[PDB]
Amino acid sequence: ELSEEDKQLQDELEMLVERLGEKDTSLYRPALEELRRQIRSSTTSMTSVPKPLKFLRPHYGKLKEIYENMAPGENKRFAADIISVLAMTMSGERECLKYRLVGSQEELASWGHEYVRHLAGEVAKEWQELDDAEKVQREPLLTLVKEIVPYNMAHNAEHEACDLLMEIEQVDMLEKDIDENAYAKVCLYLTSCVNYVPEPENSALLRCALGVFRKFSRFPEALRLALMLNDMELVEDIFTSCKDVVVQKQMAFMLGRHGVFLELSEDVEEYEDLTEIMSNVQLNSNFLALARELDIMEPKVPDDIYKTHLENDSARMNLASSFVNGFVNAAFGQDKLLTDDGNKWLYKNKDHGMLSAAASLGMILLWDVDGGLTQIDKYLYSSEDYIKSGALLACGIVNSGVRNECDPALALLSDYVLHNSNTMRLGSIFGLGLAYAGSNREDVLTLLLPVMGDSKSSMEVAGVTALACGMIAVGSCNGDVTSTILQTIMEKSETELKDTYARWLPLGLGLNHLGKGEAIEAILAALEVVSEPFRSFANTLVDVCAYAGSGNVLKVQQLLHICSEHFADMGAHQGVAVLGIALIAMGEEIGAEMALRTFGHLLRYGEPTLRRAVPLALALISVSNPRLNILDTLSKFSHDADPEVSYNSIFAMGMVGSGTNNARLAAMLRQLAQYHAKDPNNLFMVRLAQGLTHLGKGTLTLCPYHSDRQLMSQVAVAGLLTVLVSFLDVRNIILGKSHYVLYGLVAAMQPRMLVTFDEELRPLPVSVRVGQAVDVVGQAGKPKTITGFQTHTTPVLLAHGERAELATEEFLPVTPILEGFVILRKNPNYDL
Amino acid sequence: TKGPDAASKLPLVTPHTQCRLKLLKLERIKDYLLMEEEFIRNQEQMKPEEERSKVDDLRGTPMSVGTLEEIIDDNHAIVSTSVGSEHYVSILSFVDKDLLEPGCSVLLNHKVHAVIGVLMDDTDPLVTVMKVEKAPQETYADIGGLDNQIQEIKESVELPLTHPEYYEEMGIKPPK
Amino acid sequence: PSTFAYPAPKVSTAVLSITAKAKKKEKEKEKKEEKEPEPNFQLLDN
Repeated sequence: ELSEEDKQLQDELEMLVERLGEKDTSLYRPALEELRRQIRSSTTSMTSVPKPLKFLRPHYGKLKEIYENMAPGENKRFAADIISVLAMTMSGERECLKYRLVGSQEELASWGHEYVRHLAGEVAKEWQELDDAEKVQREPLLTLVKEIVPYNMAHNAEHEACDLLMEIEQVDMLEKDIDENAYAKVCLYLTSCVNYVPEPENSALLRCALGVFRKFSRFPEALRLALMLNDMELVEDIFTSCKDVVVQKQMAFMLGRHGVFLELSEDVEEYEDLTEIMSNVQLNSNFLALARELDIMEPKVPDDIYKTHLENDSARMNLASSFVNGFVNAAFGQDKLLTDDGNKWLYKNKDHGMLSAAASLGMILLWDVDGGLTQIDKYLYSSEDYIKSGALLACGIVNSGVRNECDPALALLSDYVLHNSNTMRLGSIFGLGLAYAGSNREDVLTLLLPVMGDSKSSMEVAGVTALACGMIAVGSCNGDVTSTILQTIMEKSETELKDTYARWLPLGLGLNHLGKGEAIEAILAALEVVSEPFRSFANTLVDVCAYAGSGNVLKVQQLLHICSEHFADMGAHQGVAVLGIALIAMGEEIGAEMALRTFGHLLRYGEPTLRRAVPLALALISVSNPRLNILDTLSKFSHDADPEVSYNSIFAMGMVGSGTNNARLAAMLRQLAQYHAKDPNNLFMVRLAQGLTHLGKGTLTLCPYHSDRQLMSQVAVAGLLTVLVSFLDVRNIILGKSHYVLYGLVAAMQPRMLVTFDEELRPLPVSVRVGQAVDVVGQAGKPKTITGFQTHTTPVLLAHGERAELATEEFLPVTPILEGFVILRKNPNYDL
Repeated sequence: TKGPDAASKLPLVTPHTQCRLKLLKLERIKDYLLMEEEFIRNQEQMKPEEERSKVDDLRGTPMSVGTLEEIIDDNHAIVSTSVGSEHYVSILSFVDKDLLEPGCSVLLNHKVHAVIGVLMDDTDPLVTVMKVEKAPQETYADIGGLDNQIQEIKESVELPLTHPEYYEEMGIKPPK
Repeated sequence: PSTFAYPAPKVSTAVLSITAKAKKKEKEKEKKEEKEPEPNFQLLDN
């Protein structure tokens, strides 16, 4: 029951509700004033159950009707406030919202935080239920979001504040209400919510959250988002708006790390430095610089990696020998086998063996158009000039991941892209694609145009050719290149398609359409002309390339259906389908970790063609990421009976452990070698897996994600896709004549380091507490984003999923996210 | 070595403030889960014999489980019935004369006791419930303090599985 | 009223996250895209 206070309050409210029975003059103004006080007093209190609302369980029918008759002026409105507040406790939303809509205005703050939020929900609920059929109701609701949103901004309720605007579909106002003490909370939230949000709201959020970064002059943060939307114009403005050269310098280093090039006008000061920084010429000096501090300049040899001592010269295994002396010593600037006696080494490889070995010569020395190009002066012109493709890939590979003002790739390669010999051309187009991947340069794209139409070119020349064009125009949907690809793809004949290398033609179509699912509706329309199977296959694969990293559950559901189907011309469509889920889902950690379960189900409940793709699919999900659960999953299928699954699982292990130097993966890899010693095909690739797991002695990562895993690297996602899909048929492609395709990864090959330099670029060894990154979203205050701290004296290495923070407040980094090369600005606030 | 049958933990949704970031992340987990159910169910439905069917006819139903004790000949072994008796049953062809090991739990024909199948994974129900399937939900960030105690318990049960190189590169055997 | 005698001759999963939003947006895209003389007088032989 109640007490003297409670029972009396029940009567006092009871008298007030009852007295409104008649139309007495001193019953409407007097009573409604009392309800206004008591209801306001309790509701604007601690979370105490609003005694007025608990006692007041009356019906508004009498007052709602007389509301109209009883003084439609102020006396009418007053009743609305009392009934409206009583509505929030009950379930009368439509009426509960529309009372504050029509009733007395006053102000939202006067009622109570609990009331304000409830109106927030209903306002969002009504706005969503209100379509474009009429804005007449929108102006009032829009007016409400004008006042309430400022209410949340102050009250630590930015989450509801951002949540409130997102519900309305319109989030402009945050620009005008965010305080210097709030942009971090709001800007972080949108970046975290943007990935999950579907099209097109997700795109709108990125720009808006990007905009908020603008209003408070946090320029480097605007950079990360600008690329996330993958729109160059907003990048160019920030490039232009950055009146501070230092911020200009840094935002170029993030522009470069993404592989994004914007033609810099000479009006911009330090154009060469910005051009050289953007061209990534300074990368080589650091990489060698990084090595000297780390003491890893000495090159390695295959025998030590394999550890032949512990285990209880065919041309193939020589290739695996040749490859491991690639990746493992790649980018170190010196190899002990491919630089001194190479003519001797290659001569024990028959044709395609020569191709692979020669190409590794360029990958052994990346990012040196001079040193590598000078380490490119003893083979290519071989008595078996067939290996010319080998150095041509090395020629193209060296230019991959960098841009030189002298355009070496086109010069050397062009004279041989028309070379009649089929093998000579394979290196030309492929190597060229690596060098200018994502460049989208019209010249090289144009020069690659005749390659498509050159009928004399063999299909293997063609398949690489379309792939080469795709890798250049990755993520730009280049109308000319797409047209060339789109025009070229249609002209293909049915009989010539049935070959495996025709599997590469659609790949080039997508690689042009990576990251833009809006424009791929048309591209899938044009492809419908060609007849199946490759019509359906290209449709799926083109479909996947459209949604690279979108996080679109819809496409994944669409993609999962294709894999789910149980049918040979249908299995190519399936295999690209499973790899489809891997690419689409690999943006967010929440979804990506879930795709593992789906991948696992596709293996126990899968079929021949699917079971081969799953081992590859896991490869893209966790590239350079030795998650134990995934690495274990590849192993338990690393011995499988089907040769294709055994190979793909072994390759996946190599990718997952790429550059991680994971001891367990190595020990796991070594044991497999002993198990599969008999079969050269397994032993070759298990040996290869050990090769990928030591990429750059671990000083590189093929992960396509930078910027706290947020900023996607378009050119990268092109590479992994080529090898992975090309691995969809390993025996014809991998085990066949196309050992060179493994060089497709070189596009995404990037360094992972923590070298800290002083403001003058001298290495400034700063205590950097580096550990597993922990999200700061939704954590009030200054949450620690690093856990499992292990103070390292920079330079340092960050295994994937790690973040480094400057443990000394002596400096204030220009860019908030400490990845790659960061300009540490000495803190003016710090006092010794 | 069946491999680690690790627990099955759904990813974690944080923020916890009950904000829309929370709803979206739970939805994403649900979306894939709804998708994952779709594949399991749509794999049995979309999914629409003369060698095994002959085998199952020789075995019949049911099939006893006693303990092998001696492989007398290649085609004869002595199997102890589930009561502690003995039997000089015959080893049929379909059985693998490799997995047949003294002490193994053998599947026996019911009418004419004859080794018909080797029942690996016969671990007691009393120890097969001892295995944790659904991983508990308290992450190292739910335990406050105990940084000196946690590290001591993370250098014997977690690190020795992730970075084995450190220990074997130094001569220790990971504390166990 | 008529003639007689001689007779005769998966599931869409909810995915409620964005299923409806895509479908409601898809419909909008759809809008953008946009015997009295019978037998019983049977002429039958004997």
